[PDB]
Amino acid sequence: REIITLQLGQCGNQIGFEFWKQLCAEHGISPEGIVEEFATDRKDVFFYQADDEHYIPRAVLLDLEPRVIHSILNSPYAKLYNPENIYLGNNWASGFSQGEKIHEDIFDIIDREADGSDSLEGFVLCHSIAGGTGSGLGSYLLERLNDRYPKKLVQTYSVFPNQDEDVVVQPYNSLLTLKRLTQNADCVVVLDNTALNRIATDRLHIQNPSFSQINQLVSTIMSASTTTLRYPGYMNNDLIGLIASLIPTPRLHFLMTGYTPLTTDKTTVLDVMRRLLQPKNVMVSTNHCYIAILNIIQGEVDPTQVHKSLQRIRERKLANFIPWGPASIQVALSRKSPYLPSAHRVSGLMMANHTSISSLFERTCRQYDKLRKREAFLEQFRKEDMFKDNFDEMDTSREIVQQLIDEYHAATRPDYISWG
Amino acid sequence: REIITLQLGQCGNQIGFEFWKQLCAEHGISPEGIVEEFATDRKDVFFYQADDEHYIPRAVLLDLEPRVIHSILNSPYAKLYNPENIYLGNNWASGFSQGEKIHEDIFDIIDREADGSDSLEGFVLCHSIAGGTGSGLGSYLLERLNDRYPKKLVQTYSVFPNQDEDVVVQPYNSLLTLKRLTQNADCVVVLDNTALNRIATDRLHIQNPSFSQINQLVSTIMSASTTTLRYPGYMNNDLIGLIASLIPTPRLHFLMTGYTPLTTDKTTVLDVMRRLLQPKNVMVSTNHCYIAILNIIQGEVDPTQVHKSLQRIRERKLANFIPWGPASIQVALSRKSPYLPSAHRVSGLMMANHTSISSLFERTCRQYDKLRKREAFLEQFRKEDMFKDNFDEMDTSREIVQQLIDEYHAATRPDYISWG
Amino acid sequence: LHGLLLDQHEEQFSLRVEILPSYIPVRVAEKILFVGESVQMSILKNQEDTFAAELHRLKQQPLFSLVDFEQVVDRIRSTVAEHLWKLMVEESDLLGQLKIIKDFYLLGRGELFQAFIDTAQHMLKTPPTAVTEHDVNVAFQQSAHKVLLDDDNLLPLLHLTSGWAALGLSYKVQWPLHILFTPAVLEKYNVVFKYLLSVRRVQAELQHCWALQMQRKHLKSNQTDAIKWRLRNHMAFLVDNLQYYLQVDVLESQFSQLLHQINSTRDFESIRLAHDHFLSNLLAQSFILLKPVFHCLNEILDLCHSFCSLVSQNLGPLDERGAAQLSILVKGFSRQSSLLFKILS
Amino acid sequence: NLMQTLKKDYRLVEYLQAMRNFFLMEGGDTMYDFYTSIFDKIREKETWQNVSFLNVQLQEAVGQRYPEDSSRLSISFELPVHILDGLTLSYKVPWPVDIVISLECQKIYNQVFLLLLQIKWAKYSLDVLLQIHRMFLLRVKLMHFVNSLHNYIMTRILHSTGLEFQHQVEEAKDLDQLIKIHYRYLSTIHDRCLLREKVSFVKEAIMKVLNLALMFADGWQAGLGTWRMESIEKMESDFKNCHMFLVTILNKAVCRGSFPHLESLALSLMA
Ligand SMILES: Nc1nc2c(ncn2[C@@H]2O[C@H](COP(=O)(O)OP(=O)(O)O)[C@@H](O)[C@H]2O)c(=O)[nH]1
Ligand SMILES: Nc1nc2c(ncn2[C@@H]2O[C@H](COP(=O)(O)OP(=O)(O)O)[C@@H](O)[C@H]2O)c(=O)[nH]1
Repeated sequence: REIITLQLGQCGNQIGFEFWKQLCAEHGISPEGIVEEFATDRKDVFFYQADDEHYIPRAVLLDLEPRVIHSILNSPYAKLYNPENIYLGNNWASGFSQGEKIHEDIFDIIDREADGSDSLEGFVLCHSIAGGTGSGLGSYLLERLNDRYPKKLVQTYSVFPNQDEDVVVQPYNSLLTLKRLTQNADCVVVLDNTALNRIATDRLHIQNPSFSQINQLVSTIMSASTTTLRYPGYMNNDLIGLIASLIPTPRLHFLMTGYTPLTTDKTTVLDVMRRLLQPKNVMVSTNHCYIAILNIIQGEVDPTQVHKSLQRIRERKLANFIPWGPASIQVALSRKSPYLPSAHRVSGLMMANHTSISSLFERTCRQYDKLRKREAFLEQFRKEDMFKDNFDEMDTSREIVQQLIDEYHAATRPDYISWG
Repeated sequence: REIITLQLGQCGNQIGFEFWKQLCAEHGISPEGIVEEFATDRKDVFFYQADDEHYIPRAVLLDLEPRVIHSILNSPYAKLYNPENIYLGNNWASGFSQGEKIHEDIFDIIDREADGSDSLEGFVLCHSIAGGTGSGLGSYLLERLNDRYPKKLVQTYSVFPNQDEDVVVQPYNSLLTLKRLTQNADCVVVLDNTALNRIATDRLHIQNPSFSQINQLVSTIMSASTTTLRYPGYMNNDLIGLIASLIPTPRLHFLMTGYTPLTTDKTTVLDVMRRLLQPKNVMVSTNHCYIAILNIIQGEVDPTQVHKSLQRIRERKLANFIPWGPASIQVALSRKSPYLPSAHRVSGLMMANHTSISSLFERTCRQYDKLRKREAFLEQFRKEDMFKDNFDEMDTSREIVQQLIDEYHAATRPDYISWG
Repeated sequence: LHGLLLDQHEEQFSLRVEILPSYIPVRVAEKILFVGESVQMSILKNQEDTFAAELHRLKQQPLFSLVDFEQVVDRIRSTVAEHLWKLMVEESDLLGQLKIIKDFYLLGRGELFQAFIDTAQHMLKTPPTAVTEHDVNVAFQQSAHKVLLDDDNLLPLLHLTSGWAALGLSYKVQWPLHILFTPAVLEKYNVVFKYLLSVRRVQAELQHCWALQMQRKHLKSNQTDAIKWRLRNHMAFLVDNLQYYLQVDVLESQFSQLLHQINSTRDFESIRLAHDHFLSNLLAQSFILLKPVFHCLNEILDLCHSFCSLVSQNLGPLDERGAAQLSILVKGFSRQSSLLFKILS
Repeated sequence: NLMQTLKKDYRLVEYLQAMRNFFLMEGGDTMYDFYTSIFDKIREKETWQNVSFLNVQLQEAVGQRYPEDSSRLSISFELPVHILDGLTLSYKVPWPVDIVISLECQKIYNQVFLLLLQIKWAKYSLDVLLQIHRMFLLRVKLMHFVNSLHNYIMTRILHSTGLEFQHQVEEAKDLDQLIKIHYRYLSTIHDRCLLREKVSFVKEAIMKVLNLALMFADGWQAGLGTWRMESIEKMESDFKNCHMFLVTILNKAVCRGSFPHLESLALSLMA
């Protein structure tokens, strides 16, 4: 059914601004939200249908200590997103406390939209981990949503931050976010600043303006992850139908990304699949193995070869997995949109549950464990100490994330049939 | 059945001047009132028809301390309105007292027209609330008319004034007008200066000359509210038949307005009905709900789709109402006139009884309650004190309007069965 | 040439094999009928006499040669058949209406046949067609209204002959403008619609039955092993998720081939072979052609339905003698899944 | 050549539209003037059947350049409510056009005219006006219902069908077809309005629930409080139960009968 995106924090607000803009041009929408003369899609799930064809995204924009929310307002697309729902520290504790006083007005803004929709399916957060204001406020709002909508689900386009390690409290902030994210988020899609920065260095010479260019990379993945839902067809029509295959255990819900034409600016299906399993096409930075893999292709794809193609990759075995699950790589197919360029006539993406992402979680847990002993940055800011005098949520978070680190490696073992 | 518009006060005289001019061009009439050269429309209702070339309309013009009644006289349309019936402070009390000395000659001018016409359905007041001279004189004339014509009914095109809050006594003047209007007016159609000013800012860049441009907006609504009566049709050719559904209870006789192509300068009825139910198209500024809704459409409208169209607005539920009444949205249809432009070939208006208008009444009651305690502007002008030494009509008005504020919220409740 | 019926008395209408002369082969006789039926529904009139001169020429010759007779019948076959294709592909929009048969009939649409089952679930009881019959069509048309998909749509009608057991669909064609779609052919499309509906309905229950991530395990440890359904949800899902990915290639492969072949050839009679092969392959390849395999798959489907039932009522995690039901189900799925190794054989 | 001379010379299109607009099928503003006069209770004879008075009222409301061939004279027929039938109106049409407007068919048009004047009477009966305010609540539960009927009969059935007919007769080119199409259009107007087939099953239900609105305003006159009516609970129960009977009756149509004409108005919004 219709999905409401809670884009929050300066970094999160930057990737929601672009994601909606990306679906503006891709769909038949202008910068004023009006349909255009030039422009068969299920526009409804991602866009509210107004009366005079003003298809307004159901975006919830939360601004805290706003600077980049003012720049979003001075844009040609300011009219495109007008649910008229925008409401006024670098510490996780500093963000969580600020969110608690304004929780009811931000929560009424959630209600208004929920009333507008016929059936609400999911809350998709453009979350920033260790995002200063973005983290802490995002964890708190993550906890409120599940209690109010126990039946409903929450996804997170977490931009997990890896910049080669400025935030001196970055590990502490991230540590707290995951504990909330592991028990209070049904799904999470992981992205990495360094992994994309390495891709940016690979495809282009761009190094210093890494954040502006990488926004486009995060966007192409984000638009792409939903293309099966937005367009018509009997292909995984709903979100939940798709979510089940990618996440096979309540605890392991983190998803890796990849894009066969990183240089998207003919190709047979057999080729676009093999290219993806290679690790340059991946955008994330003891035996290790995938838990279940899925792929979606949008272009001029022949249908008869896919079975021949499904069998060819299996014989190559470019993707090595031995999970407690009996899961298989799955082939899915969609239509590339008209109007926008058809370059790389065939172009694909993959979303997969991989135990390698455990390593990225352990690296921040490693920085934190080292930092915890030193107590170099306890902040001891009165907000930090008064909010957390015991400082035991960090230890509660440390055991919960360690259980997660343990569970992952248990998945690699032959007996995840038994307790993680 | 002919109607006579008792247009009074400078503001009221400005919107009657334009409303008659609007029906001059719309109907087959020229500026002298002589027939248009090009000329199905029945002009008898709004225009005295004689073998005399001038078809003078039944317009009553009252001037107090005149300035703009003089500008109305120096116009090309001075000949068009010649019943030869125009007769010579900013306080509600100041206006009421001036009206009382001249009541009999102004009342004989009412009689002349009543004797002249075959039958008079009602008297239409282009009333101005807190209109300086317009209010007070208008309340007094409202009280005399019902006693003399107990069988006859009075409507009020009240331009309720909201300019973001110059008149320092504006709340006091308005407070008194409503008490008279609640017990001595059969119907009232509410309009708002700010709501229209906001529309003017929306459709156009006009901000500083708000009064001159907004006159056209009030006019389009006014001509439109009567078009079912003006132009012959299978149904709703009598005003009392048209407003019967909207007023479900005598006390709640205030009507909200809206127009689908505010920018009227093809469209199916499924869409036009739907756009009318969005709040930008509305021109007025605890659960809340409409009491009964009605709509009239004038253009190239197909008649088979209306039932499917009726049923689609039923599915969209764009209009949320739960009144003690069992009232339903009602579809009505009329002919757009020839000669004048047919732009927005299909174009509509809606008149509805909504409990939200209670809020606008409470805001002036709020300004007044705050002002009453301070007694900052008791005027204490000898006219004000000598006319009202007790100052208890304001308190009588305060309880009567509070009963109205209470009754409205009572309509929202499940037991308007109990007294509201 | 003229289409006249009963050019003579006995000894639309069709072949009378007993009175065909032996030397005129049964295949040359069939060609005559097609030329004949099409005339009633051309450029044949423009060159009618030229073809009557040749048929006149064959009359003058002294002896009968089949080699000569066919060549005329065949020439006349060439133009009369080319005419039906000449129009149906361009003026009857033959290719464009096919998108309409697949979109609303082979479950090729996502919104119309998914949201319809959500807003019509109540028809699960046996109906006499007294009230539910009107309500399901009412539901279908309402379903489409949620997001546009609102143009014409008068023709599609659902019918009830176990609330979801019978929902056979019927489209109304323009008969002078469509002889390709027949009473017999749309019946076979109907059999597939009912079977392809069964898989779609079961896969909805399982994805919904995935309310463990959504509620029971979300924020609550509850009991693990002591109070779990063994998460057989994952194994039932594969035998039901895999059929959906299979059904995506048997249907989508064929529709690429039927809509590319139709484009190349130029006689309507031939195109009819393409379509009668496009539906003929969809049946056996999808396994709907009745077989032991489809029967095993339907049993798998009924067991799946019952497993949805157990978890549905339990609510807060508990075993109300749930194990006894789970035990029949866990045993049953294993026995039946082994029958799916018949495919491996 | 006939059809085309029977339009320019012995006008058929003007006469056919004359039979509809400002006549039995459509009131216009002309019939609003005529109907309000006969309804008035002041100076009113028990059935107000004075033919010279009724004819005089019609000429005042001719409201056109051509004001001839309309009588309103046929003798009134000699009733749970006043339920006064009669007032029959007959239009005198000449010979070169009589061929398609039959003295037999005039009866079918006359039948629909009566129903249009009772519904207008019932709605006009609840519109003249304006425990003591509990009655004002019942004013809305009744007006909505009768007004919803008048919407369906006047606009859904007789206006929309009257547009397919005005357009279709332009295309036809015959003396017998122009008759067959006109007979089809009257056999449909008289049937979609509930005046044929089952009568005790469907028609009597609307008739009595009309009869209650008529008694309700007939037992009320404007301007006092002491009506001393204890029957407001009996009338509240009557309308509610008789209403439940009406919408179950329209709901009986789902199994058999004219579903399109009914399942359109069966959605009366109930409550
Ligand atoms: N992918 C991406 N990440 C960003 C961008 N800008 C900031 N970030 C991330 O946001 C995090 C810090 O959030 P910050 O911008 O300090 O939030 P603030 O407290 O509102 O300024 C860092 O971990 C960055 O990696 C961007 O343009 N793209
Ligand atoms: N809609 C509208 N309102 C006006 C216009 N001019 C004045 N008013 C209103 O008239 C009210 C004051 O009446 P006023 O002009 O003082 O009457 P006076 O005492 O005769 O001058 C204010 O509430 C204004 O909102 C106009 O052109 N259009």
